[PDB]
Amino acid sequence: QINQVRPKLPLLKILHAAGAQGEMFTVKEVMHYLGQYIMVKQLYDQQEQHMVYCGGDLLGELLGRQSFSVKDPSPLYDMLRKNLVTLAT
Ligand SMILES: COc1ccc(C2=N[C@@H](c3cc(Br)ccc3F)[C@@H](c3ccc(Cl)cc3)N2C(=O)N2CCNC(=O)C2)c(OC(C)C)c1
Repeated sequence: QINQVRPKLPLLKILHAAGAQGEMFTVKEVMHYLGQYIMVKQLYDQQEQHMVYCGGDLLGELLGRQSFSVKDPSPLYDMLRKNLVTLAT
C-alpha cells in the first residue's frame, strides 16, 4: 500500500497527467507513472527505445534535459533529488 513521499508541484502535475491524483506516490510509483507518461505522450524513439526524446515537453523542461538514456538517467535523478524529498531505490 501507499508509503511516505513528498514531490514538487510541476512534477506532481506529470503524475496526475500520467493517470494519478493527490501528491502521495513513492519513487517506485513515480518512475512507473513517468514510464506511462513517456509512452502516453510519445516522448521516445521507436528504434532507440532505451533513449527518451521529450524535445520540449513540460517533463523535459522541468528535468532540464530534452533527451536522456534509460541506462544513463543522470539528469533524471538530478531533477528527482531536487524535486522530491530524496526518495531512492
Ligand atoms: C531497452 O530499453 C528500455 C529498457 C527499460 C525501460 C523501462 N524501464 C523502467 C524503469 C527504468 C528506470 Br531507470 C527506473 C525505473 C523503471 F521502472 C521504465 C521507465 C520508467 C521511467 C523512465 Cl523516465 C524510464 C524508464 N521503462 C518503461 O517504461 N518501459 C519498459 C517496458 N516496456 C515499455 O514499453 C516501457 C524502457 O523504457 C523506455 C521505453 C521509456 C526502455
